[PDB]
Amino acid sequence: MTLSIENQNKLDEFWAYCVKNQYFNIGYPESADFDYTILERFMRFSINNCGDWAEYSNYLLNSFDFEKEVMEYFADLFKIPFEDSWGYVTNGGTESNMFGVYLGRELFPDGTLYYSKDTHYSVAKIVKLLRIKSQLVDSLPNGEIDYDDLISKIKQDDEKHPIIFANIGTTVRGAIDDISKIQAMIGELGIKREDYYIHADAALSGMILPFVDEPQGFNFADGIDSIGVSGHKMIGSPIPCGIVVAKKRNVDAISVEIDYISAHDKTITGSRNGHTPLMMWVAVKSHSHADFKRRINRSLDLAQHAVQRLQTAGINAWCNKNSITVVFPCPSEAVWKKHCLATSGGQAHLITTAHHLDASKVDALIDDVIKDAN
Amino acid sequence: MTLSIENQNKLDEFWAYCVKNQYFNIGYPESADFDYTILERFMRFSINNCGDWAEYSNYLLNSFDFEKEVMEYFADLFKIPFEDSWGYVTNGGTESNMFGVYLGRELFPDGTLYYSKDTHYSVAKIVKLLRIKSQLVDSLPNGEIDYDDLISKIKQDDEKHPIIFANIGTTVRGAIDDISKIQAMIGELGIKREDYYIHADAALSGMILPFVDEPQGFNFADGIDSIGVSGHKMIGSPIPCGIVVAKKRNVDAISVEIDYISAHDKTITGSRNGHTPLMMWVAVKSHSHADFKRRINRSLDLAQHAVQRLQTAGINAWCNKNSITVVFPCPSEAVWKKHCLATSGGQAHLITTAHHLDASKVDALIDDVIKDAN
Repeated sequence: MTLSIENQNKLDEFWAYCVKNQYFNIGYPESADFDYTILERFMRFSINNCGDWAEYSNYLLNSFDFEKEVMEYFADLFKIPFEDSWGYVTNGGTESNMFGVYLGRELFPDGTLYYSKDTHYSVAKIVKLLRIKSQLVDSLPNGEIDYDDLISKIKQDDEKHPIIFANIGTTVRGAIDDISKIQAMIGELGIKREDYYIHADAALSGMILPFVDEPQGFNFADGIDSIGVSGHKMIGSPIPCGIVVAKKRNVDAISVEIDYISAHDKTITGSRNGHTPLMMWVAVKSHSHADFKRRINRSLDLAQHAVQRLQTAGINAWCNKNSITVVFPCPSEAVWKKHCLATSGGQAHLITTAHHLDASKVDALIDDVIKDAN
Repeated sequence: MTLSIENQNKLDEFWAYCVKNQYFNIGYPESADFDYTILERFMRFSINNCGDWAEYSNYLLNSFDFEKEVMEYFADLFKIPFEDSWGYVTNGGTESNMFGVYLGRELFPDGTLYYSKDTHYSVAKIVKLLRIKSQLVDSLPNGEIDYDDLISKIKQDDEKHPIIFANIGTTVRGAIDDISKIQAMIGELGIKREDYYIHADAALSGMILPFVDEPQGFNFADGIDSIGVSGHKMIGSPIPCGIVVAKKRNVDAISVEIDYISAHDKTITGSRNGHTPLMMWVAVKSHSHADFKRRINRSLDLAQHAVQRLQTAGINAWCNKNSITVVFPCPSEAVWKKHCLATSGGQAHLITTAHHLDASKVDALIDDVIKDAN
């Protein structure tokens, strides 16, 4: 057989729909200014990065030496010597975060996982999947974790080994949980650093903060144990993917052997995407530190523009420090559909993703928020 | 920046390595005879199938209506009315199986997961991740679950709600756990069908058995609760992917709400690959039932050829019914490297994947097994 006429039509219509909507995104963190055209040809091959990219595989069609270099870039970016690091290119921020929490769970099998009300909905999936003890913590108006509530809940639960789910760039508000304060305050309770775990969900901001003048704490020199990043968010990718980076010591200290059945490796999947490593590899070797910094200055300037524009009219719009997420009150159903917006907590936002080369699509969105605030 | 000379070299070398090794695979189940060239162009777009494909998403660049049709094909293929089915195109057989066991765990939170010694190593990951009660069961020489040991362990544990991990096509031996016998024998213990769960790991054989004259039990009419399939195995895919199909009743009966944080959907990931649905869609609409049957007759004839060839010399080589996995004793280190072979239990195998248009690469492999058996 070959594709019927009806089914070639369906694909060809979808092409036109994609071409039409290629740059629709104003409301979500996925940046659409990427060109991986030189990699399309590799869709000829059954590539499979099953297993650890640091070990041999008889499945010859793999991109391990590309994955190795991506993990070198991220180890350097996040200030962990490569040889002390462990991680891999995953199927997304969720898998990365799932790995981080799993590692924490295996180090502290009775530790409570603490997470703010502004934590990404994916954490409900991770908590149910992993059968991990969890405790909701309050949020500041900001979207940052209520530090005082966190410490008060830790003391109350008499928790010896807290597992901190640290939001580095909240979905709704672009808040960054202060890990310097969290560690000082837990220290002040007489819990030693070696006796607890901090995982950074940096899905979006993990590829913002390294390119900014005054970064909050987010990396290994700032005391995190593991971090997750979404490849399709700030960098841009046709296919969702993630990076997870953890401490080799932590990954070695855990044992994924069952009665009679081993896993040869510490990965949390089987067969792995070998194309998203190539894609994350061309992204990271075709952009310098200075190029990434320009993209992020443009995204920040544009967020600033959007705040002023809404502030100069009668709208309470605000943006956290080093954020490209601009928050304003939820407008009517007509507006949040027409512009394809994430809405929540009587707030909506827009995100100055790098495919906004100019301020026009943003400006059109604001004007419609103003018209609707009358 | 642009790619340096050193880095364009690396990519271009890898192209030559892929072209060289495109069809290397004799030892693994991934079939490499696929042509998705008409889809390469869609790598222009940030497609993301985040959420359930049956519900609306304001993330416009998604392939939901393609995913819907793939799940229609699989519901029909596996003999479950579409409206009684739930599932999605996943990141692989592992995610699919993880979902199946999760569903079983949420229905029977104290059920033991029973699995044979021939169960795929991925099940150790699923069991540790999911903190599920598990019990190893013995294997027959065949690679089938020791049915008598299973029933004896169930009675002994006084298990009221067993969770059967049914291997439909063992990795090493191509064994198929008989689900007719399992259900009759557990019935004989006075456990009612509604009070336990059976998940089919059909990673390879899930797209063999539907195209064969005398299929073993594997589908919803044969009494399974859920099934997983690897898209990159029998069908063929440049990127690993999976299908999971479950009963809507089972998926509705479970609740992925945490304190304050919901998940809008029952999927076990966040951002989802929207390209592998398109790929599984062209596979399934560009091959008829008769085309898939020819590919599988050719793979079976070729497995039969390989058995005879090794049997006519002094080699104990065998292949289970409806299998394309040919088992023979482990040859020396020189052979299993040179041919990129999975080895285990003093046995190795070869797999008659559909990119073996002729018997030559197979014949070369046998001849080297014979030379080495002297």
